[PDB]
Amino acid sequence: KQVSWKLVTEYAMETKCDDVLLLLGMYLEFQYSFEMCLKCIKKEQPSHYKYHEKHYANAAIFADSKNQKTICQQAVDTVLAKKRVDSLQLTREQMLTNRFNDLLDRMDIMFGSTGSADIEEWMAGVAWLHCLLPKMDSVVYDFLKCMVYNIPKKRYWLFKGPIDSGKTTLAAALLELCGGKALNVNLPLDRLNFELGVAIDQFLVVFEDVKGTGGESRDLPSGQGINNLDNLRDYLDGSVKVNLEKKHLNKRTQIFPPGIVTMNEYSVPKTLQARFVKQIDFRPKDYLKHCLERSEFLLEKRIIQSGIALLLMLIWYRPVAEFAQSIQSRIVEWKERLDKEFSLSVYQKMKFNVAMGIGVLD
Amino acid sequence: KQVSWKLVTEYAMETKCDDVLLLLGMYLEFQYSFEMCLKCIKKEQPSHYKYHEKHYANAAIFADSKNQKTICQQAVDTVLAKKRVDSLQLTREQMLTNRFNDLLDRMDIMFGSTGSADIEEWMAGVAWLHCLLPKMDSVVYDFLKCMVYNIPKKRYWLFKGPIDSGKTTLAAALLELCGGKALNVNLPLDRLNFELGVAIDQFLVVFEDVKGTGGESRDLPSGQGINNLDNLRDYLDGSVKVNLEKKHLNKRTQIFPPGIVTMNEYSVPKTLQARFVKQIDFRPKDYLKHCLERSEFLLEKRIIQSGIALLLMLIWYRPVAEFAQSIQSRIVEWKERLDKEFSLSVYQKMKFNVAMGIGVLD
Amino acid sequence: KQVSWKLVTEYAMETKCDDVLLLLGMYLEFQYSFEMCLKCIKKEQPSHYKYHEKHYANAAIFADSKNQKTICQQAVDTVLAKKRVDSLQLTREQMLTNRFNDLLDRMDIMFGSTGSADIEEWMAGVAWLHCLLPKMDSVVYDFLKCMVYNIPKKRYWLFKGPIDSGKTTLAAALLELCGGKALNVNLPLDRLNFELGVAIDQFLVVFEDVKGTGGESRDLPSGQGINNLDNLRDYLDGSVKVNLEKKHLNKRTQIFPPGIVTMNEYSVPKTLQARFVKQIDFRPKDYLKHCLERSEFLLEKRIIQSGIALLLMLIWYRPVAEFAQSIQSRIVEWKERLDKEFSLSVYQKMKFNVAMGIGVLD
Amino acid sequence: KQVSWKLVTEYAMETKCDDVLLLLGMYLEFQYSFEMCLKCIKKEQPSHYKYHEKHYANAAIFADSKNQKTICQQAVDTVLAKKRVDSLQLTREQMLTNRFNDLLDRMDIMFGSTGSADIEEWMAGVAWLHCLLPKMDSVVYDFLKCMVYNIPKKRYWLFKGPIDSGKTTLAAALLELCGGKALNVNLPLDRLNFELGVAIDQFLVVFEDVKGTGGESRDLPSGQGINNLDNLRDYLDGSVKVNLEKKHLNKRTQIFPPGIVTMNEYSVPKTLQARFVKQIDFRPKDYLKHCLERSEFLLEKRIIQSGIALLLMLIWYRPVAEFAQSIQSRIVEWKERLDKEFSLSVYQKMKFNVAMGIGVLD
Amino acid sequence: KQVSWKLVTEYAMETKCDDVLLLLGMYLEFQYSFEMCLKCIKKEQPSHYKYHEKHYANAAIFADSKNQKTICQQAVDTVLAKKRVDSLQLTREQMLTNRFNDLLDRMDIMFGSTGSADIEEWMAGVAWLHCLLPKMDSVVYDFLKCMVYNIPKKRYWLFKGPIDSGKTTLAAALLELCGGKALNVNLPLDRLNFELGVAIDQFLVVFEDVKGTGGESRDLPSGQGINNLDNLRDYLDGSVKVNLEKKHLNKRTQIFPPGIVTMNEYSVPKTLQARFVKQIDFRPKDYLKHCLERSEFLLEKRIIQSGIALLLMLIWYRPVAEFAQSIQSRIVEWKERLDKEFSLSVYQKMKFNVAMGIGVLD
Ligand SMILES: Nc1ncnc2c1ncn2[C@@H]1O[C@H](COP(=O)(O)OP(=O)(O)OP(=O)(O)O)[C@@H](O)[C@H]1O
Ligand SMILES: Nc1ncnc2c1ncn2[C@@H]1O[C@H](COP(=O)(O)OP(=O)(O)OP(=O)(O)O)[C@@H](O)[C@H]1O
Ligand SMILES: Nc1ncnc2c1ncn2[C@@H]1O[C@H](COP(=O)(O)OP(=O)(O)OP(=O)(O)O)[C@@H](O)[C@H]1O
Ligand SMILES: Nc1ncnc2c1ncn2[C@@H]1O[C@H](COP(=O)(O)OP(=O)(O)OP(=O)(O)O)[C@@H](O)[C@H]1O
Ligand SMILES: Nc1ncnc2c1ncn2[C@@H]1O[C@H](COP(=O)(O)OP(=O)(O)OP(=O)(O)O)[C@@H](O)[C@H]1O
Repeated sequence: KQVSWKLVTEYAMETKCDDVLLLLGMYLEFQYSFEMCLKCIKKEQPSHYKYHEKHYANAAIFADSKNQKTICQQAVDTVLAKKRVDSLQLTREQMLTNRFNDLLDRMDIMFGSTGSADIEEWMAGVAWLHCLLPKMDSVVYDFLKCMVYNIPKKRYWLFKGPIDSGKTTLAAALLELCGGKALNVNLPLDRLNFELGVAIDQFLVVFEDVKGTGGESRDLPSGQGINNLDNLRDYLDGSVKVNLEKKHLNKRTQIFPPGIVTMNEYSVPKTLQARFVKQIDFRPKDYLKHCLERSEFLLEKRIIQSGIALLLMLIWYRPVAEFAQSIQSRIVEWKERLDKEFSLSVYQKMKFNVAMGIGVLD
Repeated sequence: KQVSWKLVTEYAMETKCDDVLLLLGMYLEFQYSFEMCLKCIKKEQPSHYKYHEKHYANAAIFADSKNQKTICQQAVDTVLAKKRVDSLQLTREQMLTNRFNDLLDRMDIMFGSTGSADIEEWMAGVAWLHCLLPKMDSVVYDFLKCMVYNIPKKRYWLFKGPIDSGKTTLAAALLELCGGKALNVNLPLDRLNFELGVAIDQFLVVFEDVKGTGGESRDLPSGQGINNLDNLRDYLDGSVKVNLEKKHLNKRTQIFPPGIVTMNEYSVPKTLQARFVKQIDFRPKDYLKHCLERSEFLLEKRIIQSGIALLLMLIWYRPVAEFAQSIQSRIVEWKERLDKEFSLSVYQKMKFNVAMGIGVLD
Repeated sequence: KQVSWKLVTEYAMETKCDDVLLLLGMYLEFQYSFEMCLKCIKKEQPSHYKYHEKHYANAAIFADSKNQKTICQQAVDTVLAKKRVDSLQLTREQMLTNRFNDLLDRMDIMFGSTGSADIEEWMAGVAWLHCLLPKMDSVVYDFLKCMVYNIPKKRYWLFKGPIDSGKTTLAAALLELCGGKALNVNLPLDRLNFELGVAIDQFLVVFEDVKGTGGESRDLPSGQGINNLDNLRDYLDGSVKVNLEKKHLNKRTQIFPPGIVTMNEYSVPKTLQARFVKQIDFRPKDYLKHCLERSEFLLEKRIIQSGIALLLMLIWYRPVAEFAQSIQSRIVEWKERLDKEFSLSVYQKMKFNVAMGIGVLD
Repeated sequence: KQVSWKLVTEYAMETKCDDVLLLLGMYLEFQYSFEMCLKCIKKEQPSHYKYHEKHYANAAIFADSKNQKTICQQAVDTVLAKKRVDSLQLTREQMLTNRFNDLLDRMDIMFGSTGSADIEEWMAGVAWLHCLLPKMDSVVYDFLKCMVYNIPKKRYWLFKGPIDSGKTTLAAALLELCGGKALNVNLPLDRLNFELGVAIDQFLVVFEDVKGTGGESRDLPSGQGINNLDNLRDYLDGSVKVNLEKKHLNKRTQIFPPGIVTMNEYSVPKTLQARFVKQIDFRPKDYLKHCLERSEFLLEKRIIQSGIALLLMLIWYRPVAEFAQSIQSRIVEWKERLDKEFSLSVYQKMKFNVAMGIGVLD
Repeated sequence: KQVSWKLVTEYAMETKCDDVLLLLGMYLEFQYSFEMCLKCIKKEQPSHYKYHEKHYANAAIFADSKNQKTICQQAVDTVLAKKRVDSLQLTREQMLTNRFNDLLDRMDIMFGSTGSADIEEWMAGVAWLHCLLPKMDSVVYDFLKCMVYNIPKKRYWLFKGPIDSGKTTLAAALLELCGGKALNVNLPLDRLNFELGVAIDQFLVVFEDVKGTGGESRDLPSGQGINNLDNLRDYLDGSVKVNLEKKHLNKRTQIFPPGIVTMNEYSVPKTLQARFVKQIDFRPKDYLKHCLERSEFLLEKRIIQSGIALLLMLIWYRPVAEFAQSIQSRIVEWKERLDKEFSLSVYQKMKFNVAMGIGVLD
């Protein structure tokens, strides 16, 4: 019998796989007999053991085929086609709800019976994040609500401050909570066109550590980053559709997404200042360093920079009414789990431990 | 049986779709059973539920096909070919008539019983816009005339007020009324070839926020936009037919379209200044800002910016005789529908609120 | 039955069509029934209504086909091959005779009863053009004879003078009379290879708006242009074959065509000036301005730009015996028609109206 | 009969071969009759004599085939697909454990009776290396742990010092021990995008000899290398995923791997220094130089720069319990062999010979 | 019957022909009857007259075939695959032995019964070459050893001195002896990437006449070669594998080969001077110039350029025991032939003639 190109496409759609070689590689693993499959018996990775039994008969015939990459390319095109349909037609509030449902699905597995992490350590993460800025939950609620409402010329937030201040730490967490991509505009102007092509159909972008000019009085090395941005004003404004590049494509036309710009304390033009609706002054704090020096499980597990940590913070601090009505059911269950496995006295103690510069679990 | 490539091309033309992945993604939705289709039950997106039953049989066979992107590329080529044929053979009045018809069809959808907006909020839009310039209604009709008559040299309009003065606000609204593209002449002259190539077959160009030099005493930052335009004089003049580099292909030959140039108050070289038929001196108005600070639904819904708002202004103010003969059947229904929903005192009350800087609905 | 590729190729040849999306677009229009086609009844476009009845059968089978763009690419290459053979094997006098024959076919269609032009406005245009330069009729024949004779390094003419002087108007008219292309060598050496890549197999070239240096005391801005032309001497001399280049094709070695250079009062280096046969010293004339301010149909209809006005002038001022013996038959029918529809006193009145700077038709 | 593409794909995965021409050439060597094969009789290369008999019948039919390169491209893509699966799903400890197994398999071949290597020269290498820096086996273990844990912003080590200080020697041995790629960031910005794309799916990267500025007071020539690294800060930080590109590919998005930077005593910006967790200052030593003048075999055989030498140092110095549990059985077997063939006093005499700057084997 | 693709591949293997058009052209010449081929009867070209009679029957079916360039590309990729198997699996001693075998095969033809060359004139060349430097046969042997051992960093030789000193003459002779390529790193810093890509799988690389800066006090013009070479240090050192690229291929990772740098008397950085294991200063000398004015056959037949002359020099001067054991038996037969056809007094008279600046054969 022949290969079913449809059954491959189902696997690609269900695993949301948009890399041709990753799809090829995993579909090849299914060729071996399911009765003995060691990865299935060891339960190693979700995207194998769920699917092998359904796909085995087709994977065996796929392994003989002469067209293997042409099958996978069509299957990957289908996943990209789905994403472009969704990006035009869904409301941004529903896109965020779709993103949260995937993050809650991760949280089920990580803290599950087949779990691999401790919820007490991740809540220690929340306590460290709440110390970084005054009214941390208000800032994160403002950020979500801004990215959902997407008001013209009030679309970008500026994160400013000296070295090792936590601006990247917060940006990276927001960039996993919301789906998005990072962009580096410190490169020269003639490559900039392909670089900005990564924003195609993305919900959020982060421009990381934009180098300025006039840094020499502060010992900061100068560069063209700030000057490249001031050539891109209409990409920031979002009033008009802009023609985004891609390799092996024509220009493709859309509103370029909202985002975060991070920089050191350079000067900024008035023309560029008119685009940023909000500015966050990140401060180095000596006591926050002394905590991490004793509590390194946070960084080895990448806790304080993951989007799962901010979702746990929103589950703790915000009312249920500010989640969209469909996900309120799952959010309520998670509030009951955090009320079960902690107390307010432990959480108040954890914040005190961080502020004292001792170990959070002390 | 085989896929009908003809039926796919009918959907592509009926939905005016010229992106290959978008056509692919939407056509795959039709493979599911029509009797259960939740998107049809919700009547959510027009270009789904009008078509599913007509195309369902062909989508079941397309789902098994091994040629999916090959089919859709030819369907997209057919839509692109129609647009080129039109661009050579239609008169500019027919093009603008076909453009107004498309807008009017969207007005029927937005303000219907399946509607999503209130026509008062958009007539509030007309009241806000009419304050921005003296006699806005007549400046629009002069711009429309100029783009239809396309007289050599007498082709471009210059918008050159100070910062944050509404030049983008009017430019984006005129851009959607007529159809066109924004172009980035501030990017590098060795790739500007592939930027101007976006103007192939288009009706308007807007050259967004052209940077000059010599404004630095007034804090205006330097850039090369003005020097690039002063190299493109034959493109602006529109006497001769110029050569446009369509990406990955050899050049097209055509008259580069008319359009709007937006800039801050830099100096313009005398050689370039002659290319502009008329100039608009925008300014900040503090009362107009405070009106928006209260009437926030105007910004959130993009009401002050969409071409539907200028068309409602044209429907309200101008004599029916200024519109081409085939749309006069539609305009007069909308004139009756506008006089039905509004009194003149209410509209004067809107404009009075704008001049006082209070909310337009107050 | 099956698609016949010969029939598509014949349509492309007869319409002299060399763009693939344009050929695809028009041939698709023939798929509908001939008995009721509005386009065939309205007589809108010649290249439709002449051809639908012949091709209906093939266009119906073409709409079912899966190789549509493959057929059109071979058909366009047949038209491109024909231009290659002609430009290698014809004499330049026969090339110009072929070009005049094509323009007379337009004149038949324009002034025949299905057209829309008024010949009184075109002969007013002839009267207006003759005032732009002294002895204009001699100059056109001197330019034409130069392009037919093509003596080495005596191949280019220089159009020079103040801004707003009609040099582009006359150059664009002379271009349409001859054929040819415009090139903008103010675009950078970073891309200049593909710019001169437009001159392949052309009869005439216009280098538009060439920027010099050292014009600041005359308020002229500087640029690269004159240094690019003075780097391109091997192209302007035309003694030897030069390796012209266009993307996704090999270089083709040929003699680069002769042409017109348009510039303001920049300095021209002594090495470059030795490439020009003669210069024309344009300057503004006040009466020509006040004439166009009133005879405004000239600019709107582009009458002073079109080569049809220059050809109607050559019909008026030159002997029959300057034209080739194959075309003299048509020329005498047109010469009779201009006497039958005018008089000498009417033409004298038109020129005097231009000299008075009033409306030409008065 | 016909070619089995499955048998080629087995050989490609067996030999872990990812160059298409290399695979093609080696598989063609199997076409000749096995009964007489000179390379098999001579045992010259494992990847031949192990595999010829299994593959011969398929190679005989493959040698007739008209599609040979297409077959080999599918076989190579299957091997890149495997690596793409491993890099996303394995732990970094498993990756290193797998890599050590590959090196231990080479040691069995090198020091078998079929192999050419002499263990005394390779242990002479270990003695020399342990003199280059204090506590070398602690430094190596610390580095290996740092690469496994991959802690954000604590990922890169800086090797600094004079000319001929041994920093390249030690980096090359580490780079073989845990497989990675060397990158040249001294070339201009416009080629960096392709060059940085070599890091896709690699465990480790080394930036060799990055040129700075301000060296001229110390005879060191300036370059842009340090400025380029100061633009790439987010690649060094590794907090967020960056967009990496090959030629003729779309981008791959991943965390850019940990690494080593080697440089001479140019100044480092304070923004860049914060990315480096540990700096090693190398120094020239006369006894090491004079020793290498006498034990020339070390340099001819490339012993001091090979990862096998560092693995031998780890086997001799580190406890078994520091190695991963699944290879402790192999390490114990090698520890027994080393104590069987060396005393400590032989090795202490080797180190004394090195400190004396006489020949290691004296 | 059909084309045997295997027989075309055999011919490509036996002629080492790795150009697609050359293979196509030569194989097409076999289609004519071999009974009366004049190139065969005149024995004009070995790659023809040896092979025509075997391939005639296949060339007749090849001449009718429609896939001719597809057959040739597979045949050429088979030769390229053989080279890449060899460059990894052979020892560098075998590579040089294989190269010397190929030169000896030419020499037997050149000096055979169909020989166009005269061994007297070529040994006149050996006499001239041995005068260019002291102890030339030891310089040559020291070079060969250095290339065969390829010791890290001790890899490159520098040829330095005034114009017309013979440094290119010796580099070209050593390049034809070993095989390899010449690279011009004076070309711009971006084209440099594909220029260096020519080194893939090569044995030698020769960098020709690299420009320094700061020589205008001694009439030597500035350039960028020495600044570029100081950026390529990791390629010269050969400690690490480096990334090499060809157009429309991704990078090949290998140790960049050893060889020779030729330069006039510019100053060299300490950083680059540390890479060179030996420097030769060449001085212009009058007697060699006056000899060549009378010994003109040397330049015309390119005798002093040729690796055949250096091999003849090694056969004359060096012991047999220095050559590899498999080639030694051919070396003995060539030593006998030189002692037969030259006495010592003939050769010593030639060296006296060179010193006298008279004709070598005088
Ligand atoms: N506010 C803070 N005060 C002190 N230490 C901090 C703070 N925030 C983060 N850190 C420490 O500094 C490390 C780096 O933080 P991070 O990269 O987020 O800073 P950044 O200010 O965004 O840096 P950069 O300017 O280099 O982009 C963290 O891993 C943590 O150990
Ligand atoms: N005439 C005006 N007076 C005051 N505020 C204005 C005016 N026009 C627009 N606004 C406010 O300024 C915001 C930005 O308007 P807009 O982008 O059109 O200005 P611009 O002058 O074109 O900007 P830029 O200087 O950035 O090119 C609007 O969203 C509105 O809030
Ligand atoms: N000789 C003239 N005297 C006065 N007005 C003129 C003259 N020639 C042209 N014009 C006016 O100037 C407009 C522009 O003409 P055109 O583009 O041919 O001028 P040009 O001198 O070639 O231009 P440029 O200075 O940009 O090279 C015309 O449409 C007409 O209205
Ligand atoms: N510590 C040392 N002391 C003396 N000589 C050394 C030392 N280390 C290496 N060498 C010698 O110098 C040669 C080059 O070593 P290597 O290339 O590793 O040095 P490096 O300091 O990294 O060089 P560079 O500054 O040129 O990049 C070695 O082959 C060895 O002969
Ligand atoms: N040692 C020498 N003394 C004088 N003339 C020489 C010497 N060697 C070669 N010649 C003459 O100089 C000519 C050029 O030699 P060659 O090109 O090898 O010199 P070069 O020093 O490498 O030159 P350049 O500096 O131009 O690269 C030879 O063909 C020969 O005629």
